Amino acid sequence: LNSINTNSGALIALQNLNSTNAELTQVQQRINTGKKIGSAKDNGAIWATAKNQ
Amino acid sequence: LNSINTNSGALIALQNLNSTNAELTQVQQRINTGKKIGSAKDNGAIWATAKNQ
Amino acid sequence: LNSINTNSGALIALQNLNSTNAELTQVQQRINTGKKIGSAKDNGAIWATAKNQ
Amino acid sequence: KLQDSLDAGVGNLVDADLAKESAKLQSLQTKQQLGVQALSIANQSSSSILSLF
Amino acid sequence: KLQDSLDAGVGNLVDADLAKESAKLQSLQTKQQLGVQALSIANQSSSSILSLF
Amino acid sequence: KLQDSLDAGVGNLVDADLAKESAKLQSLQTKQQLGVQALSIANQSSSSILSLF
Amino acid sequence: SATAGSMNAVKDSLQRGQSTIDVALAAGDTITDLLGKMKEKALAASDTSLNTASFNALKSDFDSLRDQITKAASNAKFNGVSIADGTTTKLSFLANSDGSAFTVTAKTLTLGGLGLTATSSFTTAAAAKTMIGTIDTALQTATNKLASLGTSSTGLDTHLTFVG
Amino acid sequence: SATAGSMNAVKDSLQRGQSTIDVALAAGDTITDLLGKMKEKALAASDTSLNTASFNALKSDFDSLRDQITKAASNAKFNGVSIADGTTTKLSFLANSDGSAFTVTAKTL
Amino acid sequence: TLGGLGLTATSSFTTAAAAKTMIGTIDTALQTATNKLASLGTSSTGLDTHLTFVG
Repeated sequence: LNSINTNSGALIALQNLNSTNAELTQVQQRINTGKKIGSAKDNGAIWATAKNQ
Repeated sequence: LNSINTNSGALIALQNLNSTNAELTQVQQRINTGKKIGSAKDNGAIWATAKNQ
Repeated sequence: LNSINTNSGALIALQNLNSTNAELTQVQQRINTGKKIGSAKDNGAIWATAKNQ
Repeated sequence: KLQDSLDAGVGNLVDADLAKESAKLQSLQTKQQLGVQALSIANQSSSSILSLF
Repeated sequence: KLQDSLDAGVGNLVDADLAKESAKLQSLQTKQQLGVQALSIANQSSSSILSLF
Repeated sequence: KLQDSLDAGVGNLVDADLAKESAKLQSLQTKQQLGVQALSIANQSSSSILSLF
Repeated sequence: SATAGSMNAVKDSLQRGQSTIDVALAAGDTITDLLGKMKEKALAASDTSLNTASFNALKSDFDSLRDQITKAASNAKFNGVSIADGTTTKLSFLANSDGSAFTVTAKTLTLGGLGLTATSSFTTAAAAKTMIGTIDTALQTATNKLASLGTSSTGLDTHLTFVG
Repeated sequence: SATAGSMNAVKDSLQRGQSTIDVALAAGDTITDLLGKMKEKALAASDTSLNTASFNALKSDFDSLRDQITKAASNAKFNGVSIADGTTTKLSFLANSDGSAFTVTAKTL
Repeated sequence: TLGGLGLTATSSFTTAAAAKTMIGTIDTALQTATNKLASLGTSSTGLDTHLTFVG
C-alpha cells in the first residue's frame, strides 16, 4: 500500500492486457487461414481427423 | 490533543485514502477485464455458475 | 542542585534529542529506499526471507 | 440458438457496464486527489504549536 | 502469474507505506525543533544564579 | 519457416517487454524525486544545532 | 504498544494467505479450462458414428489433458505451501496478536480431489457417455472449491482491513 | 486541588470508552457488509428458475458469510474488553471524580 | 535477567506449536518486566520525595 517499489495493480493490469493480446492473436490466425482448427495446436484430435479425411 | 508523537487525524486520513485506493483498484480491474465478476474473489457463487454455464 | 559544573537536565535533554534524530534517520532511509526493511539490520529474518523469495 | 443464449447469459452474469465504470473512475480519481490533500492537511497539525515555543 | 505473485509478496514483506511515512516525517521534524529548543532551555540553568553574586 | 522460428526465438531471448518497462519507468521516476527530497532532508541536519549557539 | 506492534506479524500472515490463495486460483483457472476441454472430448467420443481412429484420437487427447491436471495441481505452491495440492487439510493464518488462527480449509484440486484418478479414461462410446457425467461432476466440484477459496481470500482481506 | 487532579483519571476512562466503541464500529462495518451480501444470497436463492447447482453455490456462500460474522464479532475487543462481543451487559466508564459511572449499554453484534 | 522474567538461557521453539505457546510465555515475560520496572520507578520517586523531606 502506497509503495514506490512494487506496483501490484500494474502487474495485474499487464496480465489482463496480455490475455487480450493472446485472444487477438488467435482471431488473427482464424482470419488469415479461414480455419478455427488450423494446426495440431488448436485441437489435436479434430485436426488429425480432418487431416486423414 | 496538541500531541507531537501521535497524529490520530493523520491515521484516519490514511485509512480513508486507502479505502479510496482500494475502490480505484477494483474499478481498474473491471475496466481491463470487462467483467464485474472476473474471478472467484469477486462473487464466488455467481462466478462458479458462470464458469459452468 | 544549582550546580555550575554538572547540567543533568542538559544531559537528559541531549539524550532525548538524540533519540529523535535517530527516529528521523530511520524515516529518511525508508523514504529514499521505499523499504521498511531495506537491510539485514532492519529485521534479519524477514529480510533474509524476502531475499530468498 | 441455445449456445448463443447461454453465452449471452454468461455475459449477463459477469460483464461490467463500462459506461457506468467511466463515471466511477472519474469520481474516484478526484476522491483520491482530495484524500492526498486531506492527508497533507492532517500532516500539518504538529507544526502549529511550534510557534508557542 | 507465479513470478508476479512472488514479486508482489516480496513487496508485501519489505516495502514502506510512504503515505504513513510522510506523517511520521512531519511530526519528527517538529519534535526535533522542539528538542533543540528544550536543550536551549536546559542550557540556561547555570546563568540563573549569576544574579546572586 | 525455420528462419522465422529462429528469428522469433532470438526475440524471445533478448526483447524487452515494453508494457512492463513503462510501469518500471514511472515508479523509478517517482523514486528518484523522492530520493532527491530525502537527500535535501539529510542535508539539513547541520543547521539544526546553529540555534544552540 | 507492544500489542499494537505485533499486529505487523498478523498483517504479514494474512497477506501470505492471500498470496497462497492467489496461486491456487491461477492453477484453478488452468484446471477448469482443462476439465472443459476434457468434457468436450468425452462428449465427442460418445457419438457412435465415429470410426475407431477418431475415437482413439479423442481418447489420447483426453488422457493428455488429464495428466496436465496433475501437473497444474502439483505446481500450485506459494513458497513451499499450498492450499490446493492436497498435502494438508488446512492452513491457519494469524488472526490477532494472541496467535488465534484464521483457518482456511484446503480445497484439493488434484485428480483425486476432483473425483478422478490417474487412469480415468474411456475405451468405448458407452464409457465415454458415462465419462461425460463424471467430468461434469469434476468441473462442478472444482468451481465450488475455487469459489470457496475466493470467499476465503475476501475474508482474509476484510480481516486485514480490520486489523489495520 | 486533589479533586481537579483526579479528573485526569476520568478523562482517561472516557477516552478508553471511545476507543472501545471505535473498535466495535469497525467490526460493525464488517458485519453490515456481510449481512448485505447474505441478503443478496438469500434473495437470489429464492428464485425458482435456479438449478440445483446454483442454489447450492448460493447456500455455500451464505454459510461462509455467516461464519465470518462470528469471527468479526468475536474480534471486536479493545485491550481485552468489548462492547459488542456479547460477553457483558454494559461497560461503565468514569463520569466524575467521585466515581459515578457513565454507563454504555452493550450492543451484541 | 532471563530467570527473573520466567525464561531460561535455552528458551526457544522448534515447531509452530511450540512457537504458539512461546507467544504466551513472552507475553508473560513482558508483563512481568513492565511490572518490575514500574515498581522500580515508584521506588525512585519515593527516594526523591524522601530526599526532599531530608533536606
